[PDB]
Amino acid sequence: QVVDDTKYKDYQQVGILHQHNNSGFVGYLAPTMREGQAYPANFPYPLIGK
Amino acid sequence: ASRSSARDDKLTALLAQLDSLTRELNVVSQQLLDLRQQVSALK
Repeated sequence: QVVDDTKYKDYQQVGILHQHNNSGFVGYLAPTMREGQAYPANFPYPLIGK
Repeated sequence: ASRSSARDDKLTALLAQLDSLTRELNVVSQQLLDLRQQVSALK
């Protein structure tokens, strides 16, 4: 279960470089050391829970 | 010598266009749902 292409109003798509979730303490996209800060995520759109 | 290559050129032309001719549609299914939310659910 992932988000489809047509349904939601404001939401359209999330990329790879456009990620926001544990991307402060993790590297860029190479196994390189810390390069960023703590911020709320965008890619995994939830339906589980509230 | 050339006998079959002419059909493949119009095959690729009406595949790249056939699709584009689908991005036009792809972004209308969301465009029409965007305009109805507003008036159809409020007041």
